[PDB]
Amino acid sequence: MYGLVNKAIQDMISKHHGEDTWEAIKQKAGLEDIDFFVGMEAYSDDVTYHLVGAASEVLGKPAEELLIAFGEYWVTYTSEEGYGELLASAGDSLPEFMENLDNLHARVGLSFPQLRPPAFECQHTSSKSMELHYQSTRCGLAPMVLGLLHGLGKRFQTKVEVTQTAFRETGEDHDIFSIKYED
Ligand code: HEM
Ligand code: NA
Repeated sequence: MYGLVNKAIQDMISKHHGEDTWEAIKQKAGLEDIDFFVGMEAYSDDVTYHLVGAASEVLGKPAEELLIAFGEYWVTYTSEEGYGELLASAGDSLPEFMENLDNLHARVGLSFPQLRPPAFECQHTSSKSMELHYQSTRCGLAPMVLGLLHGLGKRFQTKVEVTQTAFRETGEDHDIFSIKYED
């Protein structure tokens, strides 16, 4: 993934746990040779997976729990590190934002030519609920989607309840989430 993602991981870990913990995690991930991440440069996805696994080991937390935390963090991180207007352009409610997500990633994709973005499709079931179909070239990031939705909830001052109904890992075509939202 692009360096931006790995910077945000470092920033979250450093902020919550301090630089020493960050360095420990970086070392264990086998990434000691990397002085700093370059935001607009493409990295092997392995770099990201190794960081997550190392953080799980070091922090004594399941990787999936860390991914949820990271997903929430990304919503704030992007808004503060150069993508605030882009986020604002994607709308001012949860359902519109999720409708705009592929188009938001297409706009990101202009600047990041090699982007492999997720694909999100909404099926609105009522004015307070929807099914979200998440499709990806990558394994294991459904929990991040969970954190992202909660971050979007805080963003739009909207209560959200998210339940995964289909799992790409457990022999299903793709991840599907049931979302209830009020506001
Ligand atoms: C302006 C805000 C955002 C920017 C700049 C951004 C950019 C990116 C970038 C660079 C990646 C890595 C993909 C790659 O390197 O190939 C990524 C991945 C991802 N993004 Fe976004 N993103 C933004 C907002 C969001 C939001 C609000 C969501 C909420 C669902 C989201 C969902 C995801 C997911 C689930 C991935 C994992 C990659 C995958 O599933 O294959 N992003 N994004
Ligand atoms: Na989709």
